Amino acid sequence: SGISLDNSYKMDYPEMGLCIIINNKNFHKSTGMTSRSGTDVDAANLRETFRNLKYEVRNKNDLTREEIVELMRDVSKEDHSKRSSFVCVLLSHGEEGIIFGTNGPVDLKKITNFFRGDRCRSLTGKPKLFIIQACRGTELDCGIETHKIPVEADFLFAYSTAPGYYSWRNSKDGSWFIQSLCAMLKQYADKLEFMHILTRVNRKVATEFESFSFDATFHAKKQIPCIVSMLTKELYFYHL
Amino acid sequence: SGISLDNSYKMDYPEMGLCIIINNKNFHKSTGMTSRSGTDVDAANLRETFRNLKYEVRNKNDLTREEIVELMRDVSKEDHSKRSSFVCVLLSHGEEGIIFGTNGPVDLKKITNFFRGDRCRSLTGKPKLFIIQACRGTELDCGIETHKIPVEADFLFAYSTAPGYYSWRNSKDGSWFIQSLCAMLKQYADKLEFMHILTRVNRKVATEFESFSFDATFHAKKQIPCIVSMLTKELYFYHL
Amino acid sequence: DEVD
Amino acid sequence: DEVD
Repeated sequence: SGISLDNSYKMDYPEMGLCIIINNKNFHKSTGMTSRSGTDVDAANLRETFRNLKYEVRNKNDLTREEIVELMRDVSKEDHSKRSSFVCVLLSHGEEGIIFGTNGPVDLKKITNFFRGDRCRSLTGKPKLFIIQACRGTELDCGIETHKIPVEADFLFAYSTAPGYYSWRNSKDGSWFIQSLCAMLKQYADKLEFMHILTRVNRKVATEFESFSFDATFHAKKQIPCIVSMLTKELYFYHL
Repeated sequence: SGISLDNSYKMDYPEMGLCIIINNKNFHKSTGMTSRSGTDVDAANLRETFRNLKYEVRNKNDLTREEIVELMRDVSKEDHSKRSSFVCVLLSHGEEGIIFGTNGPVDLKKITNFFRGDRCRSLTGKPKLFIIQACRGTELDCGIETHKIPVEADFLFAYSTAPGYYSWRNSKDGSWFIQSLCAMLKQYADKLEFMHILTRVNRKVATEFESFSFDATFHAKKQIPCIVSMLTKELYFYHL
Repeated sequence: DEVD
Repeated sequence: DEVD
């Protein structure tokens, strides 16, 4: 045939793949962690957004750390041969490298390891996307007035906030990042490559949001999400 | 005039900006760190590559941790009003969040803080690129057979390797990442957006390189670079 | 507005 | 081949 190019992930398998959404709102009292008001808005938006991208969406609410681990183990052991990609959305409390089950923390590394090129072979060479609405620390942004492929390859982490920083959630509108992510997927998924979509998300979050708090420490703060790509190809959600 | 779009950084200022290259090859004996054979190949390639992108390139060799800090402080205090962007290339030993001066470590955070939106105002809203050839840990990849804008916004970190992992340098060809980065900038800088160039770099490194060592622990290993973007716009090195 |  |  004519000359071929290898710049873009094959996204025309029979299925787009799984979108696993882990929505942690209510935490065991013993943990001392607050309820995450507004997260259901996020979970609902995410479900609809990925539904229209033709992902097989599975929502799971209020999972323990043990339940998160076993869910990810089990999902990694499914046959993904007929699926183009894998998406996992985590919505919870967190710290750098860590997300919280209802009863305690899970290392992000433990979660993603199940999907390593060598440990989940039906996803080898396919984009594995991890979208994470969770704190990565306690810093606040004051803003300023204007043999073959690596086992860690083909992962993308779309973090809601910069390393070390709090991430902002609005109890009525949902989180800044998830709001903006869904809006930009809705508007551009049939147009832009995914990194270019994620860049629009960065700018929306950075420009359009600023915290209001009665507490001076947490008032007038800003947020910039953080795209971390080990993808080896461009990712378009559409095909021919 | 006609309708306008705000999707791409303005790269048609009188100057592209500085490209600061810090090439650390020889380390104080007391540190116990090895010489980084091949790094001069990297420094030379980087100089030429960024020279053709019209960056004002400044190469500095074998800087102490004190010298790195004062250089970055001073560069951040220059007037960048007429410059489109800022680039800093770090070539050294490292660990997660850390790079080495000849006589000891510097926190990466200390270095980038000088260029925060609120601390370097002539670069506010302009892309600040940090390209880093250095280890981020000691893991090896065995591979598998096939008020206004956030102060942390508008930064891009192009890491040579994944979080926690060693980064590979060839004593004769130079580092895998810098080799591939220069090649892809040479070939695509007049064509692709920067993230799309960095993705080609990921794939080149991931597919075309594998370590050879007499030591089984370090033999047959692979590497995937790590793009970390807080950019808010697309970045093309060319303009109208 | 709250933090996660 | 060496590590950094």
